[PDB]
Amino acid sequence: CEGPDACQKDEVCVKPGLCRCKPGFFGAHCSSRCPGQYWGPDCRESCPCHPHGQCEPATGACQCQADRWGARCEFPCACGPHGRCDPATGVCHCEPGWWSSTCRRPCQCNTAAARCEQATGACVCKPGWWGRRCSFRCNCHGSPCEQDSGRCA
Repeated sequence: CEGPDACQKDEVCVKPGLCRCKPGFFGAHCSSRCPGQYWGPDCRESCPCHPHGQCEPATGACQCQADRWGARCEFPCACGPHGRCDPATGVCHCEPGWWSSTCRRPCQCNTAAARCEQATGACVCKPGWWGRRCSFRCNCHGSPCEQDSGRCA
């Protein structure tokens, strides 16, 4: 891909005797960034998820805006501040201490809870604690135990 078919900087060898602008770029001096609807060398391939998103210039990986999700980043997210949106499904992932599908309700647990269950606010205990709100320590020489009974593991 060299010699008279050589490939000066800011381009890439697409085919062994050819060159095109490096991915994400185009123009007389391979200097302009592709518009969001394109990606790849010389804007030769389509970005499905524009607008409200762009594709990675080289690989084509969809990249939604933060509040967006879907196969085209077409849908907006419902997540509250304490919920990180999932660009594939719209699911809100709650930071520990939050629940509801929007991650807008705070857990009603003691400090030994690792988090709580998104649908119900049910406390999930750090290993070594039990109780409705993970109030109790296990009587199990450090092993974890069953949440309702304290029966060892």
